[PDB]
Amino acid sequence: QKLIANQFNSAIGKIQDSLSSTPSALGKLQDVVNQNAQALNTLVKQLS
Amino acid sequence: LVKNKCVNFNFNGLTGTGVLTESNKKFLPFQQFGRDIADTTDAVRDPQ
Repeated sequence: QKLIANQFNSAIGKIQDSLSSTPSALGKLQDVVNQNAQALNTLVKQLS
Repeated sequence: LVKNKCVNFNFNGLTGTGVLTESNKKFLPFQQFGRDIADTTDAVRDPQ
């Protein structure tokens, strides 16, 4: 139980490092932000 | 000239409708108009 608890606690610690050091992890959500911003910017530019 | 209040302006035949305000936009001496991404005139030099 102490081994399993320590492995869980250590693996939960690695999540913060993994997300912080990997910009391509959040890239699936950042692409939702980027696509909808790019679609509105294209719609505004088309008024010129 | 009326500022900070919504007005139906016309500068040198450039008709529009908006709130005019003073601005920090550093127009170079040759420039009379400034344009937005949508080509809408975004600032004007007052001709008087």
